[PDB]
Amino acid sequence: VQLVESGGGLVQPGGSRKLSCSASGFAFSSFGMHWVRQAPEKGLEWVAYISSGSGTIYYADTVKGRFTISRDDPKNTLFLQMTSLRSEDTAMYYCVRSIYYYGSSPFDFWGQGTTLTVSSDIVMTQATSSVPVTPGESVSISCRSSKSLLHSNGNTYLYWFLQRPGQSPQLLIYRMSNLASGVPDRFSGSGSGTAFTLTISRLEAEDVGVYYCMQHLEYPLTFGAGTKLEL
Amino acid sequence: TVSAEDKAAAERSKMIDKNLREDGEKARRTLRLLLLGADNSGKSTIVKGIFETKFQVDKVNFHMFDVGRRKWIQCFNDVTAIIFVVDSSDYNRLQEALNDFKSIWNNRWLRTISVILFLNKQDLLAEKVLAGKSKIEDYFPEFARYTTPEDATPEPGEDPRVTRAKYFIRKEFVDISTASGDGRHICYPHFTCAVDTENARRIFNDCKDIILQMNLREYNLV
Amino acid sequence: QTLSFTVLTCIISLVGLTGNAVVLWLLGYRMRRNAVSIYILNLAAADFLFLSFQIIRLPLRLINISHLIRKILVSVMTFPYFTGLSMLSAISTERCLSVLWPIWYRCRRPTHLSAVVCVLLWGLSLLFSMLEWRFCDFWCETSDFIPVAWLIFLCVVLCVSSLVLLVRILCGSRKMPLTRLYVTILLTVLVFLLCGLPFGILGALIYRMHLNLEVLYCHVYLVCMSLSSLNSSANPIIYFFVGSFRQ
Amino acid sequence: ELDQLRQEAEQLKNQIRDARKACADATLSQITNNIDPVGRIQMRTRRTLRGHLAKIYAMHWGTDSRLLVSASQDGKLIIWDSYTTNKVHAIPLRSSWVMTCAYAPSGNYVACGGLDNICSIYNLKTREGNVRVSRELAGHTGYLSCCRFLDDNQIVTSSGDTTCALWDIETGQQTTTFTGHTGDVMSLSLAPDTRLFVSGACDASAKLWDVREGMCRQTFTGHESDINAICFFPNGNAFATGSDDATCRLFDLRADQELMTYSHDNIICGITSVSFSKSGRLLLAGYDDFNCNVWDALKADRAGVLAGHDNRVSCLGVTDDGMAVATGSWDSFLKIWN
Amino acid sequence: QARKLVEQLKMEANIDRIKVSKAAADLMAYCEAHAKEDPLLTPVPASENPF
Ligand SMILES: C[C@]12C[C@@H]3C[C@](C)(C1)C[C@@](C(=O)N[C@H](Cc1ccccc1)C(=O)O)(C3)C2
Repeated sequence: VQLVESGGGLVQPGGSRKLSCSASGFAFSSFGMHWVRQAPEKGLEWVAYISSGSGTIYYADTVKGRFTISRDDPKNTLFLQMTSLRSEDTAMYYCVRSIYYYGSSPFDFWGQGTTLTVSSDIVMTQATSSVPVTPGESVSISCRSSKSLLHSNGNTYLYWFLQRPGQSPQLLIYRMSNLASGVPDRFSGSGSGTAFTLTISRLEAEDVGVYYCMQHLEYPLTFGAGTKLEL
Repeated sequence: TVSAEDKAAAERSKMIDKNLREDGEKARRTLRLLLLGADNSGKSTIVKGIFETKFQVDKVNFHMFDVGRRKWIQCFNDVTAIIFVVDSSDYNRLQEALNDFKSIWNNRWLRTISVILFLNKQDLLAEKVLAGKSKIEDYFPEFARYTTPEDATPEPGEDPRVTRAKYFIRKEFVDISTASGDGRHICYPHFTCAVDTENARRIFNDCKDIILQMNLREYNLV
Repeated sequence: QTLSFTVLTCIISLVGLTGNAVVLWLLGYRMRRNAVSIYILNLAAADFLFLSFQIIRLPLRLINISHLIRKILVSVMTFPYFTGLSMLSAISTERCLSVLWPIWYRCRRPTHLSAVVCVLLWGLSLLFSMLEWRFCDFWCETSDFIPVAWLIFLCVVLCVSSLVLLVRILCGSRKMPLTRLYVTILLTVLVFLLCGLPFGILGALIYRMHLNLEVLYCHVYLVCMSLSSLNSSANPIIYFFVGSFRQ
Repeated sequence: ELDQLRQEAEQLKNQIRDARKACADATLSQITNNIDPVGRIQMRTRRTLRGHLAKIYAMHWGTDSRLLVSASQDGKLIIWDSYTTNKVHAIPLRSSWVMTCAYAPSGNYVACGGLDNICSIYNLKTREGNVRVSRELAGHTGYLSCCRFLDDNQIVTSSGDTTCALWDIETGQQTTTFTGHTGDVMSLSLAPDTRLFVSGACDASAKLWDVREGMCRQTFTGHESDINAICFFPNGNAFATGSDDATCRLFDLRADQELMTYSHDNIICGITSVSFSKSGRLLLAGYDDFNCNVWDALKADRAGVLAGHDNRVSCLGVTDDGMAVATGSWDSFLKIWN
Repeated sequence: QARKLVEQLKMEANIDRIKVSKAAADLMAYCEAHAKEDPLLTPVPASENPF
């Protein structure tokens, strides 16, 4: 599976731009799509969403009335149209796929990014910001929510992500307990309503990076701040 | 209420239901048929696990199935018509053909299905009658008392001794049809010669009468 | 002597409410719907409303009624009379097309065509019901003749459609079930023309026939209400109950 | 000589009947007389599953008691969520003449077959978000009637060849072949420990097979017409059968016996399905007279009726946690009862 | 040559069998031991019913 983004560069304030994402390797029409951006030194943030069949569209408050999302299923491409660009829109933009049914696992594949430089909500926090760790040890990370994420159907809607240096983030855990495909058995997440934790056992290299928590009860989708793990 | 993900799964279900409806509309304008006949009958040359065949006449699609029996015949409980093919040239195997027609006509799952009956190879029957070596009366004794009824439609260039032979065989099949049917389904006979090109038109005409009976039975005219 | 006529409507109109209640329920949820069962449903609804006004006539005859309002009752009671008298012209036309072109009617026909025509018949029903009993308080004295053109066109459609269907079962081949055909076709056309039209022609021609304008209320109007009630009460038996008892 | 071999059959067939009457001292009805009757079972429909456009032939429950699969004559397989009535997948088929379904215990595969003489396996959990065919198994010379997954790599099939088979899915070959029936085989069921299975055929006979060895151990004969359905008791020491002669019968493995009979004087139609409850006290049967009956397995008296269909019932099944029952019919609807 | 039919008869007749009374008792004890664990026999309250 592949996702390749185009567009992006140097734009003057007040201008307009258009971004493109081209898919190849999977059934593009059966999936939903998201746009997510990252400020040059800050964390992650959700922008917009398009549904399978184009019947539902959502926007964030900071962009609503300025941006527009559209898709072209026959040509396997995704778009994002700009208007009235200010200096708070200088970031790197990602293209994300997601599918929803019983037992599914949304937010599997993230593409690379394109850089663009322009010249109530559920808040949840990761208190720790850095942790010094050594190989072969055991580490824990914590995320805490504002309101309860446990629904009346028995689901806790919390996700975990890892971003290695110079790469794009990937999924580790979905719905607070499930281990994604391709992830080793040493990862395990637990917790209750409003209190969550992640556990790494027999820590090895290639596990150093930033870890993120996200919620999926309501729109907008909100992220944490991150937790470095250094040698 | 419903969660955000439980609401996206519901939107996925409607798109599945939508596609299931176009396929049901396309399938409503294709007529399905079943082909039966033991052997020596020329089933495969009537219209010019399962083998299938397709053809069109007057902008109507047909789909015909031959399987090559008291267990899988339940699957064909809703076809439009059954095509039955008989060889009427050799007299040693008609009684086996008549027993087969009786079990199909008197089946529990086929009490609403009409039968289009093809009596094949009428060019060989004429030769055997004219030559005179073999006699029909040997196998069916009651042939001596039979005589052609007063409604002799028979074609222009036939010997009267050939019309008698062919109108006797057809009565042996319609007598079973009218024996115990209660009037809920009928039988349509025809004579064919394995070189004739007008058989797809004859299936088209019979299927138009079958549908007419269903129509004026659904809307209580009978 | 008007008491007997009031009783005559009470007995007859009682069966119709009972008969038309089953059809409104049995066809509504219990059984499936064909291209003709829809028209039978909408015809049973128009027979519940028309006969509902019929009974409340006895209870409202006890005390009084303001004649500035009694006319408002009739002009609305003629709304369901037209729509039940126009679904019989749609049932007979649809049977004619089923026999003439059988393969088309089952394979190549829009599914929702039944519902689309039903609403269009509701819309034109009240349009022609607003011009009958001198409801011209909003070219009066000359537009009162246009609702008659509606009933004559409907009488033509039902007789032509039923006559044609009978031609092509006569010129057919071995129709043993022909006993049940003549009875149904004849019984459908006499009840429509002898028990369903007289009310809706008196409505549009009463101020031209002003010989007495007081005498005819006791006999002409009450017979027309009684007959028009006999058509709405015999319908579910003719169109639905014979089929259920058939098998 | 041929005659000498035939005589030994009479000597050995009569000797078995002698060994059956010796072990028959009391009856199940006599022992169970001093037990309270079950009561009056009243169940009601909770969900109706609609979307098929033709007759429904088979269904099977997932092992988590929430998901299930159904096959119909419109060339579609459908996977359902029972709690919400949502549709998860819709699989299109090459041949529309299907007769059976099977769901894998892990939940990664489903299987179907029919009058094309081939058993197909479908992959449900892959990348690129599509269900696709993973294997086609060929080798039967007649139609397939039943199939039940044994493991993620083994499957057992029965055919109108008068034969059953065992396959290795990765290779696509037959590992064992089971022979001995004289009529078409219509149903099979697996034991809880997954080391034995039973089958029923049109010759009015039932047989118990060994998976590892490939031999036939016991043969049971008491019916008078074709056998359509079969099912083990939860213990693993008994099973039940249903025939065209309008009866159900209970057989015991360790006694080679028929223990009890379930019949009534105003039932003249055949059986299409049988299924047990979780404790094995209720026996559920589907009929051609458009409804289902609930029997007391220990006393052979009826206890209830599930009557909501306007065509014949063709399939049936109970959940692995004993919480619900499902039915399918030729009227193209599925119903969950509780 | 029907030596295959007789060879199957011998391999099935000569087995170990027990009494019918002991078979009925074993099934009667299984249903009695598991009576309180199937909803279809003893109905469950509406708070524990997924349907
Ligand atoms: C237009 C009108 C003028 C007058 C002369 C006639 C011949 C034509 C009869 C008419 C009349 O009296 N109509 C009411 C209507 C009604 C009352 C209660 C419940 C249902 C319906 C009735 O029939 O008693 C009076 C109507």
